[PDB]
Amino acid sequence: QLRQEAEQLKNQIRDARKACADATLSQITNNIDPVGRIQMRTRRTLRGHLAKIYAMHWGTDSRLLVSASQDGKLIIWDSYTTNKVHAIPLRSSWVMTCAYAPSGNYVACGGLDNICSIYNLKTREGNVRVSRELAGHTGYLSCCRFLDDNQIVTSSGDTTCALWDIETGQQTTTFTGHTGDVMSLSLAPDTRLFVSGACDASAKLWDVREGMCRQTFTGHESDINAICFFPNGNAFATGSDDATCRLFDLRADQELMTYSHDNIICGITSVSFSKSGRLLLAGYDDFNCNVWDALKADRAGVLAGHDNRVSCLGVTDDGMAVATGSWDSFLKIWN
Amino acid sequence: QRNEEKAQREANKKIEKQLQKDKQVYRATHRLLLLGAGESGKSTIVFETKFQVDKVNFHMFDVGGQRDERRKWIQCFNDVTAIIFVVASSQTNRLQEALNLFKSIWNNRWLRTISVILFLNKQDLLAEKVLAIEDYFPEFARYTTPEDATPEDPRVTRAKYFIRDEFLRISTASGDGRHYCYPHFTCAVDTENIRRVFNDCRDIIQRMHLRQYELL
Amino acid sequence: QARKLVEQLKMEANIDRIKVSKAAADLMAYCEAHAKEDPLLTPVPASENPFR
Amino acid sequence: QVQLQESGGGLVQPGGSLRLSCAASGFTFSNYKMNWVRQAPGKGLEWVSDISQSGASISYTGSVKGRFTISRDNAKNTLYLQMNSLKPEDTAVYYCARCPAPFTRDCFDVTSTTYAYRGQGTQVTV
Amino acid sequence: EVWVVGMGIVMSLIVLAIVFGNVLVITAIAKFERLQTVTNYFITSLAVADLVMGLAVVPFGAAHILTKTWTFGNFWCEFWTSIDVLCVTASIWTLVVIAVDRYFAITSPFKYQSLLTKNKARVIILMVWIVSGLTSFLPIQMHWYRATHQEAINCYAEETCCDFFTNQAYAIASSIVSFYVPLVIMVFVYSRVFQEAKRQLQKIDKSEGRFHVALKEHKALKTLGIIMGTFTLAWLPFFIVNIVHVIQDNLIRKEVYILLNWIGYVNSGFNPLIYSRSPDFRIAFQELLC
Ligand SMILES: CC(C)(C)NC[C@H](O)c1ccc(O)c(CO)c1
Repeated sequence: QLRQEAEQLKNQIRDARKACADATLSQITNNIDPVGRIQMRTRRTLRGHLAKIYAMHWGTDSRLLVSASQDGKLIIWDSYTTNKVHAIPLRSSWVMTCAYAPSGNYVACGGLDNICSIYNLKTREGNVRVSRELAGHTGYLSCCRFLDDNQIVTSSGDTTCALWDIETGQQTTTFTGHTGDVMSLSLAPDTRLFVSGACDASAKLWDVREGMCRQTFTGHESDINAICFFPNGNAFATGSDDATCRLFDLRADQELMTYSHDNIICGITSVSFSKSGRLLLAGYDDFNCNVWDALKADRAGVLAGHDNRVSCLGVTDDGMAVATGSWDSFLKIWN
Repeated sequence: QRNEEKAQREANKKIEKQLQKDKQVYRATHRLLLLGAGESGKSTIVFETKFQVDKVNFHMFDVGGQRDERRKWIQCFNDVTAIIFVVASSQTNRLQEALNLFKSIWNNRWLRTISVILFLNKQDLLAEKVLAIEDYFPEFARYTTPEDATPEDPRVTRAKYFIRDEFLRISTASGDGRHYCYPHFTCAVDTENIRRVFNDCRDIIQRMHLRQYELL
Repeated sequence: QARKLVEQLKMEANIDRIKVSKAAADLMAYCEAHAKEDPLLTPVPASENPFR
Repeated sequence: QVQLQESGGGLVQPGGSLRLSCAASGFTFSNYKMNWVRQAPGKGLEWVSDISQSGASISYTGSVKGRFTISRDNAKNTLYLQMNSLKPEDTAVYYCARCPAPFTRDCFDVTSTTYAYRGQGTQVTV
Repeated sequence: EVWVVGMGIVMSLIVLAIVFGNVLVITAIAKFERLQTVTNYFITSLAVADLVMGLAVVPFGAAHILTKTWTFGNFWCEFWTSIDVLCVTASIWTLVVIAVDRYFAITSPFKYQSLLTKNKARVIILMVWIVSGLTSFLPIQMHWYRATHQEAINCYAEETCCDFFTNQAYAIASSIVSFYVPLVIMVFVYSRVFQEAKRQLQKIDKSEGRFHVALKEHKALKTLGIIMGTFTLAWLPFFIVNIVHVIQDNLIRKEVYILLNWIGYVNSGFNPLIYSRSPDFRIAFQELLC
């Protein structure tokens, strides 16, 4: 009768969420100043890649950015003068994640080879070389995020996230219980919790130190492709394969707002927030990115310069730019 | 500060002389999926398998590490030139499970330009599996080969040719000329299987160019 | 595996939640205080903009 | 929270009739293509039939052609499989799967296990 | 009067059909770089060889006809004659390098992406306009075309007329390089490309076919009959009465020689309609307008 009592437990959380549900924020934020139409023009355009670009991560210096494409190249750009600082070749041609270290010294990438590699780029001996590869996953890697210069969390396609250690190559903790390809992850500002969306329409809050699960959010109806995090640490947004972004608050354990329109039939592939958390940038499959307001769902601005898809998107730590990589091998920096 | 910008463009143009050298070796190698298996029916003769026919580099990749669900990693093979779809001809209705995988590759939003090369393997064990199949497909008893010829037995020829026309009903229903299917039969005589992909990938580039020039 | 799902559901049910009005006003006030330091919401002039 | 709850089934005589119904809550029913997947004891999962998101296209496994049929009712969100002329080789657990994405022509459907959008399955035996 | 006012409208409408159709290819190729392919580098070289012909040859040819008096002297007629042969020869030789581009892309498809870079196309465009410059600005400005004896000496540089009296060594050789050698290559090329679309369409209707798929043989011949057809029909009636005008005179009028030279001028108005039928070009045209 373990499944029979689970319906009593699942209906216990459902009616408890109606106890805290008093008014949606669309009725609360009805007395705020709207932002209106914004216009982002393409400032720079980094043209150095030969295949589809699957991930970029902006460095914490707000100057450099790493991008990864599926021809076996990891190019560290310089977003002010469009100069290629480095151009690393990879062992596997199919990569779908990349990450810049918050000290600037390291860079990471993984893909269909089930291996997170680490490349040390601030070396005084020679050129860039692979530091240590992390092979413990039985599925493709989807997202990589550095905690410090010694710890990294990697989500994979074998339903399990994993906190690693760069020294000795061993997994410190592990996170199980998604039942779906974990497609992305994010990180907290204080770096003690992290969320992870997967292919079972369920984002899931975790714990780095304890290695346990805190909460589980279920409001989507298809596979979750991207996730981000609100800058204060109290909420996160989540885009899925059904043209809907939903803002979940992790202190009321339910949704706040749903960002959708009538004439959008594509899916989200990238979600990020601004610096003040007022604009929500979302990349789509019909080649253009929309700029949703976070409080109202007013659909402020549309930026369109791409050709084949929009696969990745990022906002700098000072909020001065937005770079959208795409499947036509061109990064474009918007401002 | 002035010497820092001179050191920046010196490191820039050194990279540009390597990216343009790597571009001409990237556009000279043809990538290939292999969505069958490494079952040595068409695998030991030909993840990275690299061969070379007529001084052309081919890049065949058998993806095996992924577990069951392919709806997220198969869309990273949309810049490929062809998908090789090795499938055994001869329980639990293993043929219809491949008939629905081919129907899903053909109708994807991203693999709707890739042209499948279909290998109908396990051919030498089909003659033993036909003389004892027809209950799984009731239209097999009412079907006859119209005009094709040049195969042993007439019962095993009609049984083999029924499987090939089962795939072409899907391949000729929503193609619109952007991609075709290239069915073949092979069984352990796979010395003439490496050139069979070479002659088929040559026709994929030619029909790609002729349709761009509005000649097909 | 069947009993390993109901054990998780008891941990996610015994938590103290806040009101949605308290959760939204905590979210709305964060975009009110930091709105002056947002280069995308407020289009800053081209002298202090290192892309134009 | 998505839900695919099936009903019907039971122990009948070989040659009778059955009607399974699948009530779906949690998603818009009108814009997904639905499926019926059975699993025989000892065998893996095996696809049976499907239906498009409006009722136009309807396909079957050839081994169940003529006997079975499949219908939708997009106003009450229920998926039906009317079964006639059963057989001792038809005893299986019948799941009610669906497409992973809306407005989508293809589907990458049922696996070894752990497909995210599926029901518990009602036992059907003869 | 019907002959003066009638020619003044129907010939100025030719100018407005060349300078508009060939600008719409330039402002759609160079604008957004989603269709700046190496193949489109050959097409934009055709649309500047047609544009300089459209606003510096045809509108000055209309002023020469209707006034019937060359009012620009001698320092500009020797330049206008040189810019006419330069624009015609480089336009025809651009249609060859598009044809040999289509020949190597289909015959040997495995040595086309790895052999034709974006910077190996700028070499051949410079080789077209130099070969077209070795027959236009060299033999005219340095007077290597003879402008033969006293039937044409007094009508060479006196005043009021500057015709095209060429000798037997220039009117034959510059007609071969401009038209006849491009005609031999463009027939041999498009008779091999037709024998590949006929070979592939037999293999399509052998493996497939009986699934309701010679019906598309009319598709591979309607397009190859208006690429190779309008080039021949517009220019070959001029280069026959140009190579026979130097063999036996007093057979060709002073009106049919001019009129058959304006059938070649409207060939540069059909080139924005023939080589720009791509679906990427079709969206790019209606995006720039409406
Ligand atoms: C006669 C005139 C008005 C100069 N037009 C010349 C005509 O366009 C032309 C073009 C290219 C040629 O090669 C020739 C004869 O060589 C003639």
